[PDB]
Amino acid sequence: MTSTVEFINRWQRIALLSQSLLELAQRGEWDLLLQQEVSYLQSIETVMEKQTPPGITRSIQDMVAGYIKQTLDNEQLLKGLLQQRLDELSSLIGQSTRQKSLNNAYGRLSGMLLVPDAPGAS
Repeated sequence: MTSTVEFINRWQRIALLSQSLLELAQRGEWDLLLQQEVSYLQSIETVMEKQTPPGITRSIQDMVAGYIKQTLDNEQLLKGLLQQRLDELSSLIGQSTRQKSLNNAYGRLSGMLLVPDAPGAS
């Protein structure tokens, strides 16, 4: 499950960075957001465009989805503070990539197991 550890480490990368950027933004350390900007955009797109691993458990599903939900809400408070727009900093695809991609991805993980077919929720 080395690819699954790497996958959880993908969503740890986004979760941890967005948490940092939340706290720092509230502290007025906007410079640190602008220095982490390209690092964060790099991270989030590397994660989205990287394939789902086979060896997932129920535990892994809830921790990954827990980190998706976490980074969505932290960075959403950021999005609202900055300009209210779902995409900010510099750009991903020029439009709200994050909302469409990570919320659909949440639904796919919750429905089948992160494949573009079955969306689900409890």
